[PDB]
Amino acid sequence: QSMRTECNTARGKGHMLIAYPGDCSQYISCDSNDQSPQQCASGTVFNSEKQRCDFRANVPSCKV
Repeated sequence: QSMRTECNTARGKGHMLIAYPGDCSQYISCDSNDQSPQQCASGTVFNSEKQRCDFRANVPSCKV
């Protein structure tokens, strides 16, 4: 309608696209072939160094 290509210098506010949710993690189910049951309970009784860090590629970080 009316040429408004002059005072269009206020078009620099397109940095508000952080609304993206966190429901895009449906690819962490590779455990089927990436089973990483990190349950190394290596706790030498001569150096109490229990490295039991449950890191199962199918379970949430359960470091023990």
